[PDB]
Amino acid sequence: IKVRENEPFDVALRRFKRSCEKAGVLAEVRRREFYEKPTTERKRAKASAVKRHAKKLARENARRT
Amino acid sequence: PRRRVIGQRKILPDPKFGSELLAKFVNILMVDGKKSTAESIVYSALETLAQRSGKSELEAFEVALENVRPTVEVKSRRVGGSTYQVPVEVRPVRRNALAMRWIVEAARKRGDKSMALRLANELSDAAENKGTAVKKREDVHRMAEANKAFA
Amino acid sequence: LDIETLRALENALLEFPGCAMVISHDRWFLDRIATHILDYQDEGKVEFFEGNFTEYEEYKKRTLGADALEPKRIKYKR
Amino acid sequence: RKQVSDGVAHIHASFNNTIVTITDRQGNALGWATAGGSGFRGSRKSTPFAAQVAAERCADAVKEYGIKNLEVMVKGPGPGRESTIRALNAAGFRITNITDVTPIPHNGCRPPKKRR
RNA sequence: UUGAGCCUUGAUGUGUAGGAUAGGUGGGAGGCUUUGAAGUGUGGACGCCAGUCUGCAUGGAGCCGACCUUGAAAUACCACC
RNA sequence: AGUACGGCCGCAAGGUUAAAACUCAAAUGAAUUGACGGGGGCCCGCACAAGCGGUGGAGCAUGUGGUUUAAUUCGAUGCA
Ligand SMILES: [Mg+2]
Ligand SMILES: [Mg+2]
Repeated sequence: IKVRENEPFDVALRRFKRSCEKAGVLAEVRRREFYEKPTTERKRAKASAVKRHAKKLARENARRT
Repeated sequence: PRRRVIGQRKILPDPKFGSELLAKFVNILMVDGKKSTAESIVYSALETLAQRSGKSELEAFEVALENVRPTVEVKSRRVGGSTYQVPVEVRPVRRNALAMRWIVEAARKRGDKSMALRLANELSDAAENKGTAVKKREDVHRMAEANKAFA
Repeated sequence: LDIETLRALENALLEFPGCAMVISHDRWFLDRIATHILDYQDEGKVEFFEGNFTEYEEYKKRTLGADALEPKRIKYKR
Repeated sequence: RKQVSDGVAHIHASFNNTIVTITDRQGNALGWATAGGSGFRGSRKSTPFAAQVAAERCADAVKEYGIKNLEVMVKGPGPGRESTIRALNAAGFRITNITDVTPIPHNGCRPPKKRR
């Protein structure tokens, strides 16, 4: 959020502040989702994520580069 | 187009002046395959401009060209079902081509005398930042400035 | 004429098939209709410019001279 | 006049507009400019350029005050919430620091329904 | 905190020609400044942009009239203006 | 047709229990091959884009439709 420049920067990077959500939470609290769309959304969110790990787990792949 | 990178045709140098720059101009002014007519008009018009400018033959052509060749242009570049023209830069090769086409089109307008004079007038006005061609380059330059938001 | 009749005349001039030469001192009225500028200058030179007032000013800016002060505002009294 | 030395530049970046206000440190507005009212009314006022112009238009009309340093406060999700500090810096100002004062509720008022 | 008026104190008056921003008649002679300058450095204001008025600093005794070829004369006071 | 009628429950909205006449030769589940999507990915080509030149306006030529005719012989009817 706040950033101090010290003597020489010319380069103020608080756009590097993505550790704070800001954009991701402004884009989300800007609309009423549902009581249960987020429940469905998060279930979809990591039903896909676990599968991606169930693919990364299979690292013994064929097909000769 | 879709698949390849097409080749070039390398053009042939202008007879009277050993520059292929004027040869492409003759080709643009060409209509109906009548190249002898096209070169005859260009030679006569560029000669009667030499009496109106002072520069010999080719400098007085480039200083006209450099005035009407644009730098940026707007093209339809929709993304999300859009209807706005994104201003984009013009490659150096197209800059000469767009300049010649604008000069010839303006010369086919402004009907005053035979084609010899109409061409001769337009290059003289281009050489002094005044003609319809140099006005057209300003119209596209002004249409790109109005659209400078989109990049 | 007032602004209303001025606007009516400007519209009528725009919806004209023929051609017209209008002498005026109203820059705005001349700009809203003129397609060719015929402007007088000193030493009896009448510069002719094909285009409207926007592109006339743009041409002057393209080939301009460095100053901006016309008047002196001399006086009346004494 | 009043020769204020250290000012505060407030960037109100919305999805549809950008509003720039340079105040003093106590919140008294000196001048303001908007992307929409800076000749971009339409679909071009929601662009990072239109916010950059509004910052030039707002750096102008506060030159009467001789402001040297600027504490920048950004607020809102918007295209011009970054293309505005660059214009403020390019207008001779010395950006003292930058702060993102964007109101995030701690799960408070219910937002509107989404548009289908 | 203001608005209006009045009295004072300042500040101010680019035509052309003229040495250079010349308000009006003055009415008179030289005063001015040395109660520290004709200036240089500096800060603001006016600016018909030529420029003259200004708060300062060591240095502090020289700036204009008078001379006239301009319709007029030289901030060289207090004036009622 | 979880409808009507009758009970019971409810302030109501209605809930629950719960048919028949009549009518059809099916309705249905999963999966398959296609086709299609204002689904996604990749690729193409005068498909667009970049150009040049046309047609649609005018005269005439020619073919067609229609309409006329004693007959306007028959056939070809989106692209094809
Ligand atoms: Mg029931
Ligand atoms: Mg019942």
